[PDB]
Amino acid sequence: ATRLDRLVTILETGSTRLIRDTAVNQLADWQKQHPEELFNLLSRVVPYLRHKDWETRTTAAKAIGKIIENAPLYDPNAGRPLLREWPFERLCEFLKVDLFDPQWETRHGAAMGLREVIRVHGAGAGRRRGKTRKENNDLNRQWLDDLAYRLLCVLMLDKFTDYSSDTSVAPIRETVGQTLGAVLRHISVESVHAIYRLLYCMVGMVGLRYVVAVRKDLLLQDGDMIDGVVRCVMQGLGDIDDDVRSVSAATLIPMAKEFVMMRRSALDSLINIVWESLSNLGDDLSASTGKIMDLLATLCSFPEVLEAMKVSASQDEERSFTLLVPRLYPFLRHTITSVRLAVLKALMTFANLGGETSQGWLNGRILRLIFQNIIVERDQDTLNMSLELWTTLVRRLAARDPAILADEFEAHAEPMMQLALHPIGVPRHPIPMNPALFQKPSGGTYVDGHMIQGEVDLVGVDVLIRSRISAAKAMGLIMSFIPTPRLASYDTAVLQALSSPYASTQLAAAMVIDEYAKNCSTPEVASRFIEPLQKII
Amino acid sequence: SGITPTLQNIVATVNLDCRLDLKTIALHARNAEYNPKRFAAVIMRIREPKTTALIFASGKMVVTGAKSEDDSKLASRKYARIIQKLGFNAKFTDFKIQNIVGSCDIKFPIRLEGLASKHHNFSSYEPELFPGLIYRMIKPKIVLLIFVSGKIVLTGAKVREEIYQAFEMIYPVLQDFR
DNA sequence: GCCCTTTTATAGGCCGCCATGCCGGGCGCCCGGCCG
DNA sequence: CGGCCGGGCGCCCGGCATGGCGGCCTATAAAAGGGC
Repeated sequence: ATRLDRLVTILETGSTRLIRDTAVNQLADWQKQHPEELFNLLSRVVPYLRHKDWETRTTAAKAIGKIIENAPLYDPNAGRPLLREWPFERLCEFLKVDLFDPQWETRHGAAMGLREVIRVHGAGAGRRRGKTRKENNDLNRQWLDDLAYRLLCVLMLDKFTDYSSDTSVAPIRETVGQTLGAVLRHISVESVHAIYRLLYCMVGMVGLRYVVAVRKDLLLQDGDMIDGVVRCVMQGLGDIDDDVRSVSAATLIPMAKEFVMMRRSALDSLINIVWESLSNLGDDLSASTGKIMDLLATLCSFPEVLEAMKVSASQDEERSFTLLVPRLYPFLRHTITSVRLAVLKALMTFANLGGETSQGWLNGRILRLIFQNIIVERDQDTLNMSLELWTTLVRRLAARDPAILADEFEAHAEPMMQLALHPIGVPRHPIPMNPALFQKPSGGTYVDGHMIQGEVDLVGVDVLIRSRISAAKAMGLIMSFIPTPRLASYDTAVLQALSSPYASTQLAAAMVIDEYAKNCSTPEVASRFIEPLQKII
Repeated sequence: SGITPTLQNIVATVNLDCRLDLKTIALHARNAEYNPKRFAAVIMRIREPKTTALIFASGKMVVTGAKSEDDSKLASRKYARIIQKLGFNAKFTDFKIQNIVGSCDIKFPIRLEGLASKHHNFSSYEPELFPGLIYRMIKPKIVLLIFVSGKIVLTGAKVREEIYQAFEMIYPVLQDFR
């Protein structure tokens, strides 16, 4: 057997990803050294595109792309639903003839391979030897139009979706969209007009994601072909279904930069629709709010959007940040983890804006809600993001004045000290916290019932202990920032906790003292807690 | 009293109140398998919380594999949502947990033969066929499989307190035999 | 019978394999002799 | 006393094909809902 037979099998039987990456690199270098035998490699790598394994198909597509990248460029002149010469002409035809195969794996591989081939060699497609230059250019236009037409027909007929996770995934739609994005780089603007007319601005959206984001600099400010897409996206954002909302939000986020640059006028309507859609409390099981908040964070990150938002609060404060961003607070305790993480990340992006707007909504309300998040969270990632947001908020609030931090959180400090220094029970005999200590996002008093009740049997003791140490870190930091004369209630609370009849509360008090000592400017400040600890040991 | 059982499986039934075309579910959802010769339902799956759903043509479904009541209810709601997305007018109705399984490990071996001899009216033991003593309890209606290693699994419960009561009832007996 | 989930776990039967031969035919070894 | 002696018998050869241990492999056990 030759080296190639053993080298191709690594793409399927490779023990690790680096081994398969090295296999494709070696195969590409092989084609480079022996340019006369592209078909030998292609005939052995192409059959993997219809393999059942996902990773094998992806690796085969990457191998085909890297093999083809080393061959010379070509220039011979001088409604049935989908459910579960040009040198590469026969390869592309074999991909297109099973692009409508019933099995979804074959379609996935066909789309990936067509993307990879056209990505490097789309310019020379469709031409035939012996024809004139201009007529061959017309033939290339015909070929690219045919490929775009067939791919768009595939997009409008495929309904295969995966519901394993909250965010539904359409593999064939995504691959076909990337294929359109590969195709549309080389065509002339007349074919771009034709494709924009074919994918009419109505609500496809995943198709729009790559019908724009290609030839981007020329589509910008191009009249209707850029004015209609914003209408289509805005209509999608206000639609009822969560799926179309999520897809539209994910389609606008990578294009947010040039859609912002397209007009200053469109920003008002866009941010209005985004905030209006986020204001309505979505359905409990929807992951779309995460995409909506990612879109909001990305849009607010650009300077001109900040200028537009500052301009918007002209006649009143209704559209200002201070009144609006509390609309994100209800989603802090949403059932789906992605929404909670998105809320925290968007709030961190807003906090790191500066520009004298952050002082508006930064107050004791958000601090207390984030402390409740720390206490009642079970997911590690959301807990980490919550503590990061807490640290950033406390640091920003102490940037203005330590007195502002000290008296803003003074209203809330004692109940949060009760929560942080709360005991932990045994499995069948919990020691529940008082629900009156927890605030609602839009209410004075309170999904998180198990953590509040202290049910160790239903939520593991590790989770409770981790919540306690996280609360200790947060409260130690906020003790450290605020001035010493204001710490009377804090210090007497921990001192009384150090003498409690409970075991868990003493541990929490020691943890709070340790974190306060760690975060201080110098260790000597916390010396008032010396002798109680020596009495403990 | 001592240690507490850990729940291992909860089975819930929920009625979607609408007829379903199973093959249309299978052809569209990646996470669904349908084999009408083997079984009459589509076996859907989701990865948070890890559960499986036997969704039938009559609109009923059986959701299994959950480790808690809230997880089971949330998974049933997610499956109802998934059926709604595929076009059917499924509505979450008639939820009721119908089995809970638990497992515990007391830290000493058990003399199964003496236990079977003394409690013959409430137990069965055929070591040639199955290496665990079977115990059937009348008051909480729980069935316990007792093993020489000191591990007991309880089944048939419809509430957590039932397995807790069954373990409390059985623990003195296991203490008596080593 | 048929299927889904879950923690527990080990000992009977079923399909195989596997050494059993046992008559002549030969070789090689050590174990008994003796021969000039 | 040294050296060649016969001499026995354990070892291996080979066939077909039968009976007795095998390991290994479901099946064993429990709850329950649904439909066929």
